[PDB]
Amino acid sequence: EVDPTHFEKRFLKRIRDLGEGHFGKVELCRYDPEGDNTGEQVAVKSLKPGGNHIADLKKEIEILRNLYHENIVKYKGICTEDGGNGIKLIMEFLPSGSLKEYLPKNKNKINLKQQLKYAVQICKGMDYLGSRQYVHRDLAARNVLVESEHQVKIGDFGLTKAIETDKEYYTVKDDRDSPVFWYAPECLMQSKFYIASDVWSFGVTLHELLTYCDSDSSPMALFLKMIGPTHGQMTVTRLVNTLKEGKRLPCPPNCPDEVYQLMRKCWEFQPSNRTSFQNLIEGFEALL
Ligand SMILES: Cc1[nH]nc2[nH]c(=O)cc([C@H]3CC[C@H](NC(=O)[C@@H]4CC4(F)F)CC3)c12
Repeated sequence: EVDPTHFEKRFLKRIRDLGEGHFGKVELCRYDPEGDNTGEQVAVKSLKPGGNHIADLKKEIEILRNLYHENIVKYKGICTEDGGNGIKLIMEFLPSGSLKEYLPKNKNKINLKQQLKYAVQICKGMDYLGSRQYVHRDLAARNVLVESEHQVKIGDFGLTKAIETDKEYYTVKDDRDSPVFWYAPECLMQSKFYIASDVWSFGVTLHELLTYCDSDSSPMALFLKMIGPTHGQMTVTRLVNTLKEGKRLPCPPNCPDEVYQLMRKCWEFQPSNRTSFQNLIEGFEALL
């Protein structure tokens, strides 16, 4: 009898691209064994043509296989290489896509109440992750998927890493294409990643969410307005120095102050003096 978490390459047919990075990409595929365009749609993550990167995909697969939560995207299966070494990650396709693509088109349908509900839902997926001894390192609006207008999910686990029991953080080596405008100062300075660093990133993600992922008011474009548009190599050190001074992203327009103070609490300098995902749920719930 057949394994349902096993997708043969021959039946996996590409439709379009959904996203890519400097290492791997995610496509839309129909798994169509019958060969009649009736099969189920899926998100297929794979590597671009990388010895060190096949290791990373296997880890990601094995992390995502064992996460079971309403607000985390669902592992469907794997597709193996015919020789052995290569591999693909098969996930559920959510056709409304990331918040980045969704919010600009559905501003009429989505109001402050609904944005705060998404926010709660992101904190619940993130607290499940954290409690399973994992640090995400990549929480942006672009990795939050829309299941429906009442449901979002964390849809990417590319940079997700185990924190050891003894240690209280993870130290990264390959920081080369990091999302710097989403990062806490310890990530920028010591290359260190605490659960509290994911909370930093949530605050920025929450900023994007509250501005309907308008490019013109995005974390990059507002940080680059503050520090300087054209500093090249010195961008990241100049970012670290404005955060040291106490400069943070401004209140989104039509965001009430009480929401903004929950956002501000995400962005305290020291990881230990920073709010928790549980505390954030209770603050959002009280507003709703
Ligand atoms: C997983 C998934 N299920 N359903 C989807 N519907 C969508 O519209 C888009 C996506 C993903 C969202 C995350 C993106 N992640 C990357 O680009 C990272 C750099 C990389 F590794 F490619 C990929 C596309 C969907």
